[PDB]
Amino acid sequence: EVQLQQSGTVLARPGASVKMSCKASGYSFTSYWMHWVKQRPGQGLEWIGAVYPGNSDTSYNQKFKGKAKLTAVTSASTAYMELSSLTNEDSAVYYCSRSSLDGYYVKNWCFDVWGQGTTVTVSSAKTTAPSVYPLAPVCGDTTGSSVTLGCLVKGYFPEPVTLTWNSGSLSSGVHTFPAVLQSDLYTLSSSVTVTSSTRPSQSITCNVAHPASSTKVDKKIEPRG
Amino acid sequence: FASQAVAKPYFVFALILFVGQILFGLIMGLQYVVGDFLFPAIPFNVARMVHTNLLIVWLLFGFMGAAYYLVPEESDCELYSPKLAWILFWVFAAAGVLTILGYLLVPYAGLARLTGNELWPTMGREFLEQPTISKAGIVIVALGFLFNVGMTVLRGRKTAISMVLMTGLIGLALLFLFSFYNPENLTRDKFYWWWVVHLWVEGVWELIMGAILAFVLVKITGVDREVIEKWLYVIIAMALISGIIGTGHHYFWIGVPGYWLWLGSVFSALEPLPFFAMVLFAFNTINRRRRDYPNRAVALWAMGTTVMAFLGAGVWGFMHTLAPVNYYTHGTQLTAAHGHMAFYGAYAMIVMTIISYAMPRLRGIGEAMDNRSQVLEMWGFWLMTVAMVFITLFLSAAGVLQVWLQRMPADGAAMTFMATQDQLAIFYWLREGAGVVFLIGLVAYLLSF
Amino acid sequence: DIQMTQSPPYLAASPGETITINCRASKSIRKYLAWYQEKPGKTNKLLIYSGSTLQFGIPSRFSGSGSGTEFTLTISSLEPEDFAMYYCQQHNEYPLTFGAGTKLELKRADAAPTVSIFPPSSEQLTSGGASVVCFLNNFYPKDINVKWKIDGSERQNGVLNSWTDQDSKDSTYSMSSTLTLTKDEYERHNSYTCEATHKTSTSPIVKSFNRNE
Amino acid sequence: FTKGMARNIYFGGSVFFILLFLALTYHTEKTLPERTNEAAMSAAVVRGKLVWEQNNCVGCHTLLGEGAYFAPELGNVVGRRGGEEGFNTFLQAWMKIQPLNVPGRRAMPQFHLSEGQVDDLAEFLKWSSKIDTNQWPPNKEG
Ligand code: HEC
Ligand code: HEM
Ligand code: HEM
Ligand SMILES: CCCCCCCCCCS[C@@H]1O[C@H](CO)[C@@H](O[C@H]2O[C@H](CO)[C@@H](O)[C@H](O)[C@H]2O)[C@H](O)[C@H]1O
Ligand SMILES: CCCCCCCCCCS[C@@H]1O[C@H](CO)[C@@H](O[C@H]2O[C@H](CO)[C@@H](O)[C@H](O)[C@H]2O)[C@H](O)[C@H]1O
Ligand SMILES: [C-]#N
Ligand SMILES: [Ca+2]
Ligand SMILES: [Fe+3]
Repeated sequence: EVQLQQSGTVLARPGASVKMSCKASGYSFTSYWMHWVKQRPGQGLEWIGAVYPGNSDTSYNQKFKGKAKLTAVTSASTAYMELSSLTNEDSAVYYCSRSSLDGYYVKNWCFDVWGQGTTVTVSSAKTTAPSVYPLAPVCGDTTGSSVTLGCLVKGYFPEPVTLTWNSGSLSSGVHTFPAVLQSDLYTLSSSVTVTSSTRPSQSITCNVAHPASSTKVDKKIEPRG
Repeated sequence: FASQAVAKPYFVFALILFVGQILFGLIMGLQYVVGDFLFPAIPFNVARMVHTNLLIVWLLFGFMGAAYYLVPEESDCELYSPKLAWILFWVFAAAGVLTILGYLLVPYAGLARLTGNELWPTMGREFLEQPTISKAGIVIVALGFLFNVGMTVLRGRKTAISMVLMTGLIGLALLFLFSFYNPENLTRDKFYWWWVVHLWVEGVWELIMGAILAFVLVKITGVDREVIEKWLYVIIAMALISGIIGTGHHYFWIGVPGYWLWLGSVFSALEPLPFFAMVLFAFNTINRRRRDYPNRAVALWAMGTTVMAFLGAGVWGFMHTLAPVNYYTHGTQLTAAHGHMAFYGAYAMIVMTIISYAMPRLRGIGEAMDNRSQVLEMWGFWLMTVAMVFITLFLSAAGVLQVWLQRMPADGAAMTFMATQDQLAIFYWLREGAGVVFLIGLVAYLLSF
Repeated sequence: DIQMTQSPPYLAASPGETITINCRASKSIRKYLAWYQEKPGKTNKLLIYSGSTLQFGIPSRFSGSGSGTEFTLTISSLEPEDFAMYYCQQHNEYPLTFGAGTKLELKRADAAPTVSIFPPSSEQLTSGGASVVCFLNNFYPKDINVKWKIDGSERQNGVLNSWTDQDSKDSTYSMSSTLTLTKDEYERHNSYTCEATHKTSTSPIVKSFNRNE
Repeated sequence: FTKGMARNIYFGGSVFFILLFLALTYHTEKTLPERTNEAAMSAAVVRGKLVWEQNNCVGCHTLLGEGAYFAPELGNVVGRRGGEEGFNTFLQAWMKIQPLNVPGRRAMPQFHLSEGQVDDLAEFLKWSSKIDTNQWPPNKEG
C-alpha cells in the first residue's frame, strides 16, 4: 500500500524557519516526483513545488522560489520541505503527494496519494493555559422541557484544547465550536443540551485539557442565584 | 557460367529491403525518446516487426542470391533452372512486401482474423509475426529454391564448400518448420522458439556464412581449395560442438530445469571460438594470397565481417552468456546491443561481402569497378561499421545503467521500468545519432553501384 | 498561470439523485483536468484525471467530461459517502493549479435554530471581563444572521462567531456568537439581547436577559 | 592434420551433441507439468495466450524477459498491481484507459478487448508469474 506519513505540527516565530518531512512507503521512492501543496483556511490549494528523488532535481512555483526549499534522502525514502522567513501568511496545512505516474518527464501530472498534512502555525504568542468559565442559564429561566448549558474557554495558545462533558459520558447533544483568534490567543465554547429533569438535579461538569500547558480543569455548572 | 545472373535480382531486392529496415529502425529509435511519435498510426510494435522482418527477409534474399551465384561455379555447370530462380524471386518478393503491408495497414489482431490465424495460430511470436499463410508461402519458396540449387549440386562436382552451404540451407528450412509449432504451454513455446532463432543464427546460419566466406577466400586469395575447406570443417565443427548444447543459454529463466544453467553457461562460453577461427581464417589466407586481386574492397569486407562477427557474437555474446550475469542482464538494452552487433557483423556483412565479389561480374563490368566506385564502397563500409560499433557502445552503456538502476537494488530501492528509461535518454539520443551515420553509410555504399 | 474557477461553491442534494459540477480554466488546458475528493480524517482521493479517465478503484457512478476550458464532474446516484469537498486540478502546464472547491452537502428538512443566551459568569466578572454568549443550535439550512442589541441598540464590535460543519449524524448546523465586553462596559447597560434571523421564519428569534434579574 | 580428419570431427561432434540435445529435451519435457504447474493451465490461461499473441504484446513488452524492450516486464506485473485478489480488476481498467496521452511519453494502444478477453489475459499473466523460473526476475520491477 502506497503511503505518505508527514511530520507533526510545528510552531514558529515570525522570520524563523521550519522544516517538515514526508516518509514514503510501498513504492519506488526514486521513481516518482513528490509534490508539495499549501492550504490556508478557506483559501484554495496551491502547488508549491516538487522534487524528483531519482536525481535530486526540483521545480518551484515562482510564487515560492524565495520561500521553500525541497530535498530528498533516498536511503530513507523521505522528502523534506523547509520554509524560511516565516510570516503569518505561511500559517497553513502543507501536504506532500505522489505523482500518479513514474518518471522524470511527467513533472506536471495529477497525484494518486496524499499525506495527511502538516500544520505550520506562525505566531509571536506565548504558551498560555486557558481560563474556563461555566455558562448557566439565565437567572430563574428553568422553564422548557430541555435546558442548554455551556462552557467558555478563553485566552489560550497554542491549539488544541480538548473539551468533554462529565468526563465523556455525556456526549450526545454537545456542540463544540472551532476556536477563533482574539488578538494572539484562542477562544472556544461548547454547549450541551439535556432534559430539564436531568438537571440541576444531576451534576454537569465541563472538562478542559490543554496539553501544551499540561492543564486539566473542571468546571461544575451551577444554577444562578 | 551464365545462369549466375539470377543472383542479381536477389542482391538488388535485398539492398532495397535493407534500406527499409534502417528507416524503421530510425522511427523506433525516435519513439524511444519521443514516445508518442507516429502514434497511434504506427505504434512501436508495428514499426518493430517491419524492422525485424525486413532484416530476416533481406538476409534470406542475400543467402539465396549467394547460393545462386556460387553454386553454379562450384558445381562446374549451369543451374538446374533459371526460369525457376526468377519465378521464385517474384513469389518471395511479393509475399514479403504483402506481409509487411499487412503489418502496417491493419491492426495486428485484425490481420490475425483476416488471415484465419485462429485455425492454425502461429502469429504474435517475436521474429515470427507473419501470418500462417505467409509462413507457408516462405516454406514453398524455400522448397523450390532448395530443389533448384540441390539438383545443381547433384549433377555437377561436389565440393565441401557447396555441401556445407547446402547442409546449412537445408537445416535453415527444416528448423523454420518449428515456427508452425505453437504450444499452449508458454514455457514449451519458448523452448521451441529457440530451435528457430538460436539453431539458425549460432548453428545452421554459421554453415551458410562460413561456406560463403570460404568461397570468397578461394576466389580472392588463390590459396589451395584443400586447406580452405579443411579450416571450413574445423570452423563449423566448433560452431555445432559449442552451439547445440549452447542453446541452453536461452534456457536459464524460461521455466525449464536448472541443469540448463550449467550446460548453457559452459558450452556457450565456447561459442566464441568459431568466430575467432573465422578471423584467423580470413586474415591468414589473405596474408598468404598467391596473387593480388583488382577488387580490394571484398578483401576488406571479408576481414571486417570476421572481426565484427567476433566482436558482436563472440565478445558481447560471452559478456552476457554466463548465467550468474545473465540473471541481471536478461531482457535489457545489453541484449539489444549484442543483437545489433552480432546480426550486422556476421550476417549483414557476409551478404555485402559476397555482393562486393559478385556485383561487377554479373553486370558484366569485370572483377572490380573503377577507382571512384571502390573508394565509396570502402567509405560506406567504415561508416556503417563504425556507426554500428557506436550503436552497440551506447546501448551497452544504457544496459549497464539499466541493470544498476533497475535490476540490482532490492524492492523499494530499485527504480521502476519507466523511470529507469527516462534515465537512459541520452544514450538513446546518441544511438539515434549513430543510426543516422549508419544510413549515410548505407547510402554511400549504395552509391557505389 | 492558469486560474480555475469551480461552480457552484456549495450544492445541496439528496441520496439517489444525480449532480453535476463545474470547473473552468482561464485558458485552454487541452484535456488535462483531474478531480479530488476531500473528506475530514482522510487523505485526498484522486477520482478522475485527463477529464474523463476514472482512477483505479473508483466506482463508475463518478464520471467527468470536458476539454479546453470547460469541464464537469457528475455523480450518477449519490451515496452517503459522496457528500464531501471536491477540487479540480489542471495538469497541462507548469505551474500546476487548482480550483477552490465545490462542497457537496446533504439536504435535509429545514429546521429553526434553538437559541440560548448566557450572561457573563461571576468568575469572569471578578477578573474584569464580560463575555455574553449565544448558541444557535441544530438549524438548517446554513445561512443565518445574528444581531446583538444592548438596551435596544444594535452592537457590532467585539463579536466573534464560530460555526460547526454539517453534523455527520443529523445534518444540521450550529453556531456560537460571543460578545466580549469589559466588566465596566458590561455594567453600564441592563438589557442584553441575541436575535437570530433564519429562513424558517420571517421574524427573528430573540433571547435576552436583564443584567439585574 | 587433414581435411578428412576435420570433416569426421564435424560429423561425430554434430551427431553426438544432436543426440545429447534430444535426450536432454526429452528429460526437460518430463519436468514441465510440475515446473509450470500445468495443473492450473486453464482454458482461460490458454485463451489469454491467444489474446497475448493476437495483439502482439510482446512487440513492446518482455515476458519472462523475452520480447521487446520498450515497455515493462509483464511476467511479474501481477505483483506490482494489487496481487492475486485485485489484478484482474486492475487489468480491465488498464486496458480501457489506453492510450494515456501523456505528452512525449511511451504510448500503449487501445485494443478494444472484451471483458472476457481481458480476464483471460489476466489469468494467463497470473499463471505465467507462477512458473518456476529459477527465481527470475531479481526483483518486483522485472
Ligand atoms: C507498444 C505499442 C505496446 C504494446 C503493443 C503493449 N504495451 Fe502495454 N505498455 C506499453 C507502454 C509504453 C507501457 C507503459 C505505460 C506507462 O505509461 O507507464 C505499457 C504498460 C503496460 C502495463 C503496465 C505495466 C506496469 O509495470 O505497470 C500492462 C499491464 C500492459 N502494458 C499490458 C499489455 C498487454 C496485455 C498488451 C497486449 C494486449 C500490451 N500491454 C501491449 C507499450 C505497449
Ligand atoms: C552471430 C551469432 C548470433 C547472433 C545473430 C545473435 C543474436 C542475438 C539476438 C537478436 C538476441 C536477442 C534474441 C531475443 O530476441 O531474445 C540474442 C541473445 C543472446 N545471445 Fe546471441 N547472437 C549470436 C551469437 C551469440 C553468441 C556466440 C553467444 C555466446 C557467446 C550469444 C549469447 C547470447 C545470449 C546469452 C543472449 C540472451 C540475452 C538475454 O538473456 O537477454 N549469442 N542474440
Ligand atoms: C539506424 C540503425 C538502427 C536502429 C536505430 C535500430 C533500432 C532498433 C530498435 C529500436 C529495436 C527494438 C528494441 C526494443 O525491442 O526495444 C531494434 C530491434 C532489432 N534490430 Fe535494429 N536498428 C537499427 C539497425 C539495425 C541493423 C543494421 C540490424 C542488423 C543487425 C538490426 C538488428 C536488429 C535486431 C536483431 C532486433 C531485435 C533485437 C532483440 O530483440 O534483441 N537493427 N532495432
Ligand atoms: C561459469 C559460471 C557457470 C554458472 C552455472 C550455474 C549457475 C547457477 C547459479 C544460480 S543462477 C541464479 O542466480 C541468482 C543470484 O545471482 C539467484 O538469486 C538469489 O539471489 C537474488 C538476489 O540477488 C535473489 O533475488 C534470489 O531470490 C536468490 O535466489 C537465483 O535463484 C539463481 O537461480
Ligand atoms: C558487461 C557486464 C554487465 C553488468 C551486469 C553484471 C552485474 C552482476 C553482478 C551482481 S553483484 C550482486 O548484486 C546483488 C543485487 O544488488 C546483491 O544482492 C544482495 O543485496 C540485495 C540488495 O541490493 C538483497 O536483495 C540481498 O540481500 C542480496 O542478494 C549481491 O550481493 C551481489 O552479488
Ligand atoms: C543470439 N541469439
Ligand atoms: Ca527480443
Ligand atoms: Fe543463442
